[PDB]
Amino acid sequence: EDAELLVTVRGGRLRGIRLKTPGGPVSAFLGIPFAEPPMGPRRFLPPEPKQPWSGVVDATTFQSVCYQYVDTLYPGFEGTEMWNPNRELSEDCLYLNVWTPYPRPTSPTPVLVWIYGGGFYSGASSLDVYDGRFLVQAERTVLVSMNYRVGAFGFLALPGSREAPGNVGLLDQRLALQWVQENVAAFGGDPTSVTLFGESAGAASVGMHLLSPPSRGLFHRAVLQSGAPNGPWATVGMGEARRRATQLAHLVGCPPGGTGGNDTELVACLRTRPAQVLVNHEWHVLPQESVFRFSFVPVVDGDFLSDTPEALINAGDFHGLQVLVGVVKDEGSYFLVYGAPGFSKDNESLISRAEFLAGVRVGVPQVSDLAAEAVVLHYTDWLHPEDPARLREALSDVVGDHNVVCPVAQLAGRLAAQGARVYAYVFEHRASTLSWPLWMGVPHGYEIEFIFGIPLDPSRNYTAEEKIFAQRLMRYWANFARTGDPNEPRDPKAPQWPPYTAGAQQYVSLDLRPLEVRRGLRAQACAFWNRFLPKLLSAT
Amino acid sequence: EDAELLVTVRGGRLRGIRLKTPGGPVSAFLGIPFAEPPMGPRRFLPPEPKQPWSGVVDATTFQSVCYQYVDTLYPGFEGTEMWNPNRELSEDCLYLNVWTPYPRPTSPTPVLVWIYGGGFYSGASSLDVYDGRFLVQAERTVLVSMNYRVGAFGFLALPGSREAPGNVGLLDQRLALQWVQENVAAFGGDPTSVTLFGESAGAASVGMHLLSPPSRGLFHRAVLQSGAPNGPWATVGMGEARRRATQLAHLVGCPPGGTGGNDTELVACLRTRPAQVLVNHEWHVLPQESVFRFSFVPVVDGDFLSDTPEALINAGDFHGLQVLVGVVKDEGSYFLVYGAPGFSKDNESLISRAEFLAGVRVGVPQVSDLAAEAVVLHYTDWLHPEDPARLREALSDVVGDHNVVCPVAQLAGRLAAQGARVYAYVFEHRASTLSWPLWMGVPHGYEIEFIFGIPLDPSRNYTAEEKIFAQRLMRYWANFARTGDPNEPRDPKAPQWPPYTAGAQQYVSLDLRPLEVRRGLRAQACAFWNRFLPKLLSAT
Ligand SMILES: O=C(/C=N/O)NCCN1CCCCCC1
Ligand SMILES: O=C(/C=N/O)NCCN1CCCCCC1
Repeated sequence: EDAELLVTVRGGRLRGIRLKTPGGPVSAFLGIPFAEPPMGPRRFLPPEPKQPWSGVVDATTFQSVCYQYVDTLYPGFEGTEMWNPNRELSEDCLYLNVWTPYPRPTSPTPVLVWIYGGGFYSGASSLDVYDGRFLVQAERTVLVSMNYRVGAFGFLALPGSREAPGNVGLLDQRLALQWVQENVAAFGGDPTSVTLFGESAGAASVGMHLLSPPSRGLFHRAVLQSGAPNGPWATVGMGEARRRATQLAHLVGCPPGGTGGNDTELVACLRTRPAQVLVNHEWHVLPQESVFRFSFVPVVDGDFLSDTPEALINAGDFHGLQVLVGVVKDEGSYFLVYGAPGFSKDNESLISRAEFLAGVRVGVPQVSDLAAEAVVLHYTDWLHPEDPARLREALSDVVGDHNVVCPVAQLAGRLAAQGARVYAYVFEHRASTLSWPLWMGVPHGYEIEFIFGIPLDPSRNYTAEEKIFAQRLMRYWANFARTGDPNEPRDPKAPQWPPYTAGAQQYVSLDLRPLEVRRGLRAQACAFWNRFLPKLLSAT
Repeated sequence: EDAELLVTVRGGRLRGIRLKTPGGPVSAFLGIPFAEPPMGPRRFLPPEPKQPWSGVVDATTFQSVCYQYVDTLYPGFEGTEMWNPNRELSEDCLYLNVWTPYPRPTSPTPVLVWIYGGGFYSGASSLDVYDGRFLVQAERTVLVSMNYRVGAFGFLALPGSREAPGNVGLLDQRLALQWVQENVAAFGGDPTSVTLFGESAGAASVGMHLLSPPSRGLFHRAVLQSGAPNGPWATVGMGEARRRATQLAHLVGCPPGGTGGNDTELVACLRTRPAQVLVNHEWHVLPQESVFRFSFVPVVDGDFLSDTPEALINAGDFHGLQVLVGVVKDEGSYFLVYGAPGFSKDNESLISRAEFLAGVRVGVPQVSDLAAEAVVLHYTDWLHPEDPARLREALSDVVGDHNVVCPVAQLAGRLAAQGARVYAYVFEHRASTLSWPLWMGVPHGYEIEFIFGIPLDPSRNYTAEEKIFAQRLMRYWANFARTGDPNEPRDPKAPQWPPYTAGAQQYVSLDLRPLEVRRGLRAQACAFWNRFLPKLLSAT
């Protein structure tokens, strides 16, 4: 028995497992309970710390996935099932994982903490694409990842009430960060050098931890990949959250007709239902037909977020803060086969103009007809207003800029102009083993496998260039975790990555070619979303 | 005694004059009266045909310029003096000029008819830049140019009244075209092949003759240079025309204190005033501070224009029509020193961001604050929003696209898609002798000297390539006048000028280099002015 696979934390003793990489072994501790199981009367309630245990808890395999919707549109398809749960579903899912270098670092090592995405309705830390054995081996970093409640179990909010306050999924993440502060030293990690990084909804969660004072003291750096807390999908108002929670109760027979009314009777009725029943009606509470819109998301209630994310970003003071942000080349292409007319992943999706005009109302839901015409004006090539290929790329840009690129650019500009050191990138490499159609280019979420060094897996069919490219990316992320600067501290041969400023707006392109400096994260398109359209919506 | 300088027309006999060109002599008949002098009780009235005369009218020099405002901002400056009157001012100004080749053509020759511009408030056919001796000698065509009343004397309108019906300046042009149909054969001209061409307000006049049935049968081809009848400056409503006419009457003491102010007594009071007194208050009736806006323009009253030029262009049948339209490279740069803050012709006019935002309200007058925001959104380089050089060219584009380029492109597209054969150009050569500052580029109106072959003047310091360039353009304009096709019908080696279509939107660039085919007359910018902005103004 290896002595390094046995670690004592504040709650008790753990037994880890040993993972193999082509470059050496890594010690992993998968399935550490950091909270009491939020079951029965604890559903919709904030998490409670895990009570100390007797004996040796087995931490050799991933624990259960939180209850969530499962994508079944394309059975057996790799592009969709890689995000589906790989463990059985259960409300007893609040567990975290710790990948530590081996031999265990004798000196405090910076810590990376991963928060998965999934529109706040799905995701799991046990996915193969989030395997941190290659990143920990190649860069000798301590990597931590947790599970948090998604869907109604994590973000159903009846504002004002104590039985369903909302944002408990964000509190699950906060408790996992407190666990890192109190226990990551036992694994060789430095609790004074904690870097959060997440993608999509995980990136939005990272941004909300920066804007929440109680969470701000639990970390020191932030990485937001293809997401931001100020996105049109990341938050919801108190009134809309109450309507969505009330309809979900109605769809499952709550309250029993006709007795019931207040939130105490409504949540009590919701707690008597099998968790699967609540999942089966989640997508039936959205207000309209749309893409990139989710039912139960963080609510702006004044507690976890004293104001809207946009308000907190503008009024924020971010001195002494290092942030790394970026997007992929084709942020919106993936979402078009989930609602936009004329689109299919199994053909070329060469839509007509009538389908393009209809798709704008799906990609930009709940806006006036005049606002839709302003969108069509900006995203139409009026020399080729009928070309199906250009219209396909246009609608992809409409969804990507509205939901990802411009919310991130707005955040990156305000952060750098208010004391924060910011670095920006654009991921432009399409994996050679990508199963999605070619017209989608570099879809949303397909830089993650290169950040985690998945091409180093010998059982996979990546090329030799993608292996070297993956190692260069892991260097960038690890250097930012250690020094707050993605550049090599001393290497002068490698081209440099300049910070992102509100004026120069410099970023770099990440692909097989060396670094290339560019200016402006779609300055022309994002000026429409961030500056003009809000004024157009004010004057209805 | 040259017998070719004596010609008899329907009204009487004339004596012409021989003009010298480096390639040969030309016969000219300058100062032919085509209408009774609109003086005294004839002020503001439609023109009457010139009564027949006894003897030989002398036609050896230009007649008087119609009463008009004189630009005196820069005394002695060639850039402004070249457009000022070069003969004495008088209301007795309705005279036309005929240049005919020598020896006089024994065969019917196609006729070019020039209509000068000047915002309908100025201009004259006697200007040196409109000299037709070079175009007539080089291409052996017949050129005719007329004078028409400008300002209040030609376009003061009290709609519904009979003393000042309006558009009488347009009727002066129509009468001159009826004169060409009845007398151009005496000069060797073909009345069955008449091609109109004009610039700025003259181009807008040619467009209004296309949309007026009584004028349409007097010509067969049209050329519109840097102007169109659907421009925001070329027409005015009945209510606004009445307000401007009433305000001008008030400024000159009409009606007297205690006198009724009906249309009969108001115009009667205006007729007793000296012509210069009316000119001295012309610029004091415009609604607000602006550029490219003129006080007395053609009125839409249902007579000369049965509907707005936009309505007539859309619902028009143009089969059997060849049009040649085009613009210069920097249409709006010249108007900026006439009202835009921070601009001066004697410095670099490196305006600030605040001066750019203020100039937008001067260049686009009477639009909502939201409409101005959309203009700033489209014409701001959000990667360099404060660069003074880019702001200068941006405001130049705002004035040029809003007043010239986009009104012309909209007309060229509707004509081609409704039966007319259309050719489009963009003039991109800046004259070597241009006195305006360099930052203005190719200003409004500075292709005329090349169309009329002015570089061939030995007394002027043009370069040898501009001389050959002027001969190319005179060949283009003559070929279009003869055959309706500017391309050489005998040389397939030379680059071809493809017709302008609503789909391909092809045009050619006119400079010292050979023809270059391009697509789209600022399609992105003109989609804002022609499509989105009207929808914004309706929703206010
Ligand atoms: O977020 C959505 C939107 N579906 O319409 N689907 C889940 C797919 N994503 C794709 C990559 C982001 C990480 C979670 C998995
Ligand atoms: O048309 C204007 C507008 N002034 O603000 N000014 C007269 C100058 N133009 C020069 C170019 C068009 C030919 C007529 C005379």
